[PDB]
Amino acid sequence: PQLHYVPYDTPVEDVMRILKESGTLVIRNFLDQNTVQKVQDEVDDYVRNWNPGPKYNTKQPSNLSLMSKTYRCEVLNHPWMHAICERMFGPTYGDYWFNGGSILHLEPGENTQPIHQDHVFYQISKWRRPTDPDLTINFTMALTEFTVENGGTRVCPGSHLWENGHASPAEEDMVPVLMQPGDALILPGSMWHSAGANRTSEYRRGFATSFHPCHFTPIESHHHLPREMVEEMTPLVQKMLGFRTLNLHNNVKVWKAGEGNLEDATGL
Amino acid sequence: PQLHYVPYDTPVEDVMRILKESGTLVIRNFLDQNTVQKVQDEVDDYVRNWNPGPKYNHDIKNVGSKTKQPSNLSLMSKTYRCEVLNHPWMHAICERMFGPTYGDYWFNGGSILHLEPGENTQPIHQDHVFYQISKWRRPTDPDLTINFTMALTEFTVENGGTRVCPGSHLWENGHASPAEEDMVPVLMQPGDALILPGSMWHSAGANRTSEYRRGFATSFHPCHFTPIESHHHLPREMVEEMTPLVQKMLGFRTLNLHNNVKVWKAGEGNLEDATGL
Ligand SMILES: CC1(C)C(=O)C=C[C@@]2(C)[C@H]1CC[C@@]13C[C@@]4(C)C=C5C(=O)OC[C@]51[C@@](C)(C[C@@H]23)C4=O
Ligand SMILES: O=C(O)CCC(=O)C(=O)O
Ligand SMILES: [Fe+2]
Repeated sequence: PQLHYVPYDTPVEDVMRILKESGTLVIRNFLDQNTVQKVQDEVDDYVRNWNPGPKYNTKQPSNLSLMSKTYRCEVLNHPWMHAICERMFGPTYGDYWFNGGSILHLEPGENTQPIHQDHVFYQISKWRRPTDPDLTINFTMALTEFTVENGGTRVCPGSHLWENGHASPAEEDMVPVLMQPGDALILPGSMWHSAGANRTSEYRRGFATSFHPCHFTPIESHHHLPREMVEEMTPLVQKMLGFRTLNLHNNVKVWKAGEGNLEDATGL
Repeated sequence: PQLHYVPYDTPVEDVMRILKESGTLVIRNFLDQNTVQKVQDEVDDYVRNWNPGPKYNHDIKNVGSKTKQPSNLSLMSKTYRCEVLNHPWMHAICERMFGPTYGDYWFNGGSILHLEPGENTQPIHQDHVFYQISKWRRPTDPDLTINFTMALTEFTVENGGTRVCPGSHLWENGHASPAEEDMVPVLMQPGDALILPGSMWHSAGANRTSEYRRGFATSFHPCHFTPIESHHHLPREMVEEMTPLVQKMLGFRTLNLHNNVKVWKAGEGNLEDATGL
């Protein structure tokens, strides 16, 4: 197992094989630079933080899908995300949906993040085998370059196959993920990973998406979003963000409105 | 293991011990006659116009041709959402079932359980079969869900009263279905409640009487599992009239896992702070 970097046109079956063998990979040019920049600009325009000028004469961050039209209209429809999620969660769990998504702004001077698996906050990971499907998957998209010096994510290829209770990987066995703007690192919930120290004078920036099986409760709820935004989402994204009924592998539906579909009861 | 009939004032510790040992029990006088009638009055028109059988096709064919199982009880019954979902027995048992391992719990689903005269016996099943992760679970682990089946009409053998198999919750996930001769019918007057952890093998019986047999149910499961029923379609003034507890139960508040980790959150803060709840 190694850290693989693959082009955008890599066949899906290759990507899933690499995920199975090494537990992680990078898809180069996952997004164009303009798209990842657009999410940042829309986030900045939402929070409207005051930035002083040279001399004298605001909202708190919320869901990325609420702050960024590009995130909810373009990013969450990314075909690579759904191609992988369909194959990772589909055969066992049926539908999947959005787990959580955050802006990554690694501050200069931040030290090394502890090495961890993402599925630790699922109590059922204590029951899961390494051969089972993953409990969640994360897509980390680079806005700025990911370098060794600015604290880019580090992975340990193959550590997703380790048994439960296995010791953390050694610091020297971590592999830095070197990414250009628009690249994306695929992080299944079983991959041990950590952010490095930002020993530069500039921010390391990016954002994440994550998805997990329909029968698990997402980190984030989007129920507070204005109806106008929901109605402009694709049906796929409406399902991703908790506005539609989900189908289990046994065809039983969850997140229903009574015995019917949520979207029929809300008038979507 | 045995099927026990206990009074309402049974200490919580005895109820938990019976659930651990025998996998089920009946709590008599769980609701009073006033609550039984108020629920029956609020759901009368609803169940009558409801069409029997399952509404959609799925792999669990345990809804017979003469069975009506309508849900959406919080939308259709004020007493369900303002009082029943606040029931102290449900929350006391749920906190001790899911708390130490999962943290918060919330509402899973809740159906009317109405047997028309002539309905045949339901297939014997565990309620948590529709969780893929029950295959991963071991019998000594906490349950994935728990059900409270409350009698609205009397529950008798001949009217299709629920049947359980005490001690079948401790079977391994590969164990075959209990034999029909192994099932124990339960006896309930209106307002009695049968407690059904998701691992207990149970089924409704055949309604060989001239009167329908009706119950209704609540069910709760850990905060990290997706409820079978959403409630985001309910009107806001309904939500504002709920207690904050029932508000959490029905998915209008952020949930706390077992390690200061929150799920069902609005970006950074809580969902309730984002909607002005
Ligand atoms: C298909 C059926 C008949 C079954 O064979 C086994 C489990 C489920 C899927 C029911 C229908 C709906 C549920 C969904 C719910 C959350 C609330 C309902 C209920 O109140 O009674 C049936 C349920 C149950 C107790 C069992 C569960 C439950 O877990
Ligand atoms: O109606 C009953 O008594 C039992 C119904 C049931 O077990 C079920 O629907 O899963
Ligand atoms: Fe059941």
